[PDB]
Order: sequence, then structure tokens, then C-alpha cells
Amino acid sequence: TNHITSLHHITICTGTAQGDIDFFVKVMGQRFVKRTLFYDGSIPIYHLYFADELGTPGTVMTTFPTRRTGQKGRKGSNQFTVCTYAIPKGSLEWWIGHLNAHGIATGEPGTRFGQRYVGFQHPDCGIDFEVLEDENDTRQPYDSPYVPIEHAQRGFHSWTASVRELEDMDFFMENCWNFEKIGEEGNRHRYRVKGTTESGTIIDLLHEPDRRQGSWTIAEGIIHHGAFAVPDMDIQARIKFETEGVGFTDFSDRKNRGYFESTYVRTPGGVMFEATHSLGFTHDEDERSLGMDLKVSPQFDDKKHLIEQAMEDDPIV
Amino acid sequence: TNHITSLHHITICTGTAQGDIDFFVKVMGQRFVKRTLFYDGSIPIYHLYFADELGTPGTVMTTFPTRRTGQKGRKGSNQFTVCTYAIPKGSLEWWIGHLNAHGIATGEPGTRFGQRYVGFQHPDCGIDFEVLEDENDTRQPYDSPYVPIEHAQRGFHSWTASVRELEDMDFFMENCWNFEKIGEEGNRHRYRVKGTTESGTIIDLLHEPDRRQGSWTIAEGIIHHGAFAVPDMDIQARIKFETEGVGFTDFSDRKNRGYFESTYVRTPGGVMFEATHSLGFTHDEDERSLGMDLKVSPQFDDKKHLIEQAMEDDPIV
Ligand SMILES: [Fe+3]
Ligand SMILES: [Fe+3]
Repeated sequence: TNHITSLHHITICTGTAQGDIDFFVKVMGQRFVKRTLFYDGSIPIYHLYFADELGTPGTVMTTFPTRRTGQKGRKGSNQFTVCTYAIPKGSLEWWIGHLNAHGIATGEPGTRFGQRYVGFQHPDCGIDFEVLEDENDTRQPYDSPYVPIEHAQRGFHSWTASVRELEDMDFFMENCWNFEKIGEEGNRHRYRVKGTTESGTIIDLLHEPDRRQGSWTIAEGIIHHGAFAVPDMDIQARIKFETEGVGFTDFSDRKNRGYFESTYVRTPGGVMFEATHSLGFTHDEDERSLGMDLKVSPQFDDKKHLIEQAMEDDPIV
Repeated sequence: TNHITSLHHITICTGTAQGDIDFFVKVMGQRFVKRTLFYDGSIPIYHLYFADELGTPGTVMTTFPTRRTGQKGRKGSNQFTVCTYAIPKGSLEWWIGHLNAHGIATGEPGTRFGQRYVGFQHPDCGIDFEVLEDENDTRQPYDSPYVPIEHAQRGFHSWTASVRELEDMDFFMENCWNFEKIGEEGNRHRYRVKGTTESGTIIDLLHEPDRRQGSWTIAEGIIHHGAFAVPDMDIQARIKFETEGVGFTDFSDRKNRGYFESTYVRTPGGVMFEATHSLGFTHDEDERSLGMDLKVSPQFDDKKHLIEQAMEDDPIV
């Protein structure tokens, strides 16, 4: 195949680094697979990665703990609003259990397209999550402590985008982005990668024309963008060219973000999309010891003291 | 100075090429300064340029006659909606006159921030224009036939953008784009290049949260983007970096568009902005004979017959 294939990673702005470890590792049972430090013009900021065992597309979660900038983002309508993990069928109560046990309030369990889910928030920034019973998801769960292999989530089921302009967003998914509407209930419209069988291939659009646009900038409490897996850099370039061709001339240059190749476009629904080529997480760290070594970026050669600043104010354990 | 300095060009999708010549040259009294042919994946499409004598920033108008694609764009709320020329004071009636004479209906003359204007449409696609009496505009009018030098427009006064999200758009103008709010009347908020004295430095934002978003894609009847003059490619790159830094990672690669260097970003108001470096219109054509030679692009080497297709169905006289 030669177009975007599935979801790849999602990227959110959170509070403290320890907040995320406590949540993504100790609560969700994901492996801490990479940690990096970059300089954002003012202060050092972590870029943390969380996935299954080896950072496979459709399970990767990336975070910028951004409590140390004053910026607090506004939940709103032109952004991703909810990230949804797939858990095995029958596992909801255990999750409600091992979530409440951790002090994380959960909400009214529901059904969405026939499958059960419950919502809850990242304790340290407010971002919205769900666990959803997918009997059709056969992906290998990562075996951590914290969560037994019987009940482990096995990657992302779907992401939910709030959008004010639905018609033109639908056009973009079908014509530029290799998705097709596969369902609709209420104001929720569900799109799936054309052809696919794998899980982690679902984007739900919430039509909310009424609602004020959310924050687009890097600020605490927000999902900054969603990324989609593309087989290689050629398909990437082609998607960029044809998408520019129809008018989205804001398709970015290809950026190396460490462990993947990224191009960014602002869709007519107001949501940043990424077309991503995968680089792996092992090329600079031992498989057995992922997430232990802090990869600090070359901008710190002149200001090493800031590394020490990040380690104590945003401590990682 | 080392930031964006003024307006540069505006780029609109129109009907037929003859439509634009009849309008921009024969009605507005602008010089036809360049004409090019490119291939858009389906059909040949002109890219026409209209300005003062030598294509100076703040007077350049570019058009894609797009009647030959079926696509008809939707006027709406996340786009540029009105382009405004500056005419001398006392000249409004002559214009109302030489516009009506040409069959172009004009509307209720008005006053905006103390200055008089009248609206009217491109006869061949529907796009909205204004002439506005600016006694403070001292730029050299181009001396065409069609319009006497006494009454000639001397460039763009302002552009008017409709936007649903005003607050975050204001933030973007001040913090990334070197503009500052200088006035407000009703739902019109006026921004001007920080510091400037020159004319052609004004962007008016119309706050319209109620209104459905317009078309973003290349389609007849729409303004696709506005471009802003930047002194050189270094300032350009810096603006790209700092703007990406706060979250607009969709800032495009620098593209050579023939007669200028362009980078594109989708602002939080939903409007495409360009940071433009100028290349001039003479580097490939004689000053005395601008707009006479059709510069066809290298994509036509394999399909020369399409050049002949454009010349007769979109004839230029
Ligand atoms: Fe990304
Ligand atoms: Fe442009």
C-alpha cells in the first residue's frame, strides 16, 4: 500500500514529568520508552515517549510537560479532545477499579457504536482519556507490572476531534487523507483508513459548530496534534504535493523529530495532522534500558546548567 | 528593520483571464506585468500578475483564472473577504462614474475610520473590492490609459479578513506578525505594521463567530491568501522558527513562486498568511514589454498541446 496506513502517535501538553510517568506507566501500563530534553527559547522542557514494548505505531504517546511555562491551554473546538485506548472485552470493571484505586475519577460508562467505554482525566493536566472494549483488537499488550496482561490496553482505538467545519473536513479526509466515513451517530462521524483491517485506524469527528475554538499553541491541558503512519518518505512527499496542489500550501517541510520524520498541515477542521515516517526508539538506546538515559539536545552545550534545572524542578522517578 | 514590513501581494481565484485583464487593466488601471502558465494536475491554468509600473510590494495582485475547473468557492468566514485600493481624496465620484460606465454596479458609499469608500465586485467571479480615499497615500500611481493620473489608485490601502476566533488571532498578529491593534469600530478591528509610516500596511479583522467558514481550497470566487513583505530570507527563516516554536508547526518550506520567495502558515483566524521575499518581474522579461510574453512552465515539455488549449479557451487580448 502507498498512502497513510494508520494512527501513529499523539502529542499532548501536560503538567509535570512525574505526572506523566505516574499516569502512563503506573496507571495505564505503558512502557516509558524515551525521554529527551530540549530548550524552548526560555526553559528546558522534557519530551517524553510512552508506548508498548518497542514503540510501534498506534501505541505511542508523546508529551511535553509544560507546567513550568505559565501557559495553560483552553479546551475547545478545533482540536483533538479525547484519546481512546483499546482494552479487552470484559475488562472495563477492572479498569474502573484500578483507576479509582489510583484516585482517578471515572464517569458514566457508555456505549459507542456497540462497544463499552469509560472516560477519565489525566490527574496532572486535565486531558481526556477513555478505555474502550475492543474485541477486534488483537495487538500484543505490553507486559508491565502495574497492570496484569489479562486486562492490559493494547494501543489506541481511536482519537476524537472536535471540528466546527464538518463538510470541508469530510472532503479532506476522503480526498487527501485516505479515510472514509464508516458510520455516524448523533454528531459523531467515524472515519477509518480506507481498506484497513488493523486496529488503531479510527478517527471520530465531533461536529460542534457552536463551540469556540480551542488553543492551537503549546500550552498545558491540550492535544497539540495527531500523527498518522506513512510507509516512507516518498509517499509522504507525494501526500504533501497533492495536498498543496488543492490549496493547503501550509504543508510544512519534513522535520526530523528524533524518532520519526514529520510533515504538518492544518486541516480545514482546524486540526493539525502529521504524516509520519518511523525511525524507531532503539537507534540511540539499548532495548533493555529504554527511557532511563536522558537524551539532552545540542542546544544545551552553551547552557548545561539548565539540565540540572530540569532534573530537580521536574524530577523523574 | 528586521520583521515583516508591509503588505506585498494578494492572490485570488477568478473566472477567465480576459475577465481579469478587462478588470485589472481596463477598469482599475493597473499594468499587466506578468503572465505564466502552469499545470495543476488536470488542466493548464494561468497565473497572472497585475501591479504598478514595476511590481512594487503593496500593489501586486495575482490571480488564477479558475473557471475551467468546475470548482466554485464559497465566500465565508475564515478568509480574506475584501481587497481595498487607495485612491486620492475627492476622486470617489469619478471612480463611481468610471465604474458604472463599465457596467460594474457599486454600492452605498460609506465612511470607515473617517475615510470614504465604495464597494463593488469583479464582474467575472464575484470577489469584493473597494476604492478608499486616502489623503495620506503618496505612492506613485501607474500612468495607464483607461484612467487619468489625477484619479489613479496608488496601491492597496488595506485587506479585510473575516475571522471566527478573534482573541487568538489578535495574539498572533502582535506576537508573531509585527502588527498592533490601532483602532476598532463595531466588529472591525484594525491592525497596522508596528512602527510603519508607509501606506499598504493595514489589515482589518472582521470578527464574525456566527458565520460558516469559507472555502480554503483553490476555487472560483475566493481569496486564497495574503502575502506580507519581508526584507530577506533570514528574517523569513527567523519568523518561521519562532512561529513554529509556539506551535504552528505547519509553517511551510520556502517555495520559489517565480517572482518571489514564499512561506505559508495557517493562522488561528483561519487565514493563510505568506512571508514573502521579492524577486522582481524583470529578471526574465524586458521592462518595456512586461506581460506580453507567456512564461510557460517546464511541466509542459511533455504536453505542449495544452498550451494551445489555454490560448483559445482562455484567450488573452
Ligand atoms: Fe507529532
Ligand atoms: Fe502568495
